[PDB]
Amino acid sequence: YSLYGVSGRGVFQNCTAVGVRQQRFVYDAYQNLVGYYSDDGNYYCLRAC
Amino acid sequence: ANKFNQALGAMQTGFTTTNEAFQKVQDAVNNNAQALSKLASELSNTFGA
Amino acid sequence: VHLFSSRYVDLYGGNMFQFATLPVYDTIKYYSIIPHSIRSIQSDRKAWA
Repeated sequence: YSLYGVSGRGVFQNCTAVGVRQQRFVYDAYQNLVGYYSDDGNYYCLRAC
Repeated sequence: ANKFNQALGAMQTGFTTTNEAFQKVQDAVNNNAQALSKLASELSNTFGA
Repeated sequence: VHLFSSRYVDLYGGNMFQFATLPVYDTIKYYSIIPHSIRSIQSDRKAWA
């Protein structure tokens, strides 16, 4: 992927359902994003390489 | 025999949490899991300038 | 200048999220509260939070 917000390499999946949902990302206690948003409008949660 | 089996019975029931040895065991699994994953999370993302 | 509110994203819980960035680039150093008074008649008087 290459989101406007950040670079990265991930495997998106239609996951559920944890986030903020109005700003787009979700992190897990580090710099990484685990990981949905951005798609319109669904939960494409990402993973590491 | 019933006192031996009673002793082993309380040895069955009691692991968590106030019964170190067991907190030593999770001090070990949390030790090497902490060192591995958490130190490797400090090593990457982020260190540098 | 960034404005935040709980209204749009967390109406029932209170977390604040950004809803505007105002093109005000002169640094704000001062503020005051503008007093409002409600021109009710005596029989229409309410208490305001």
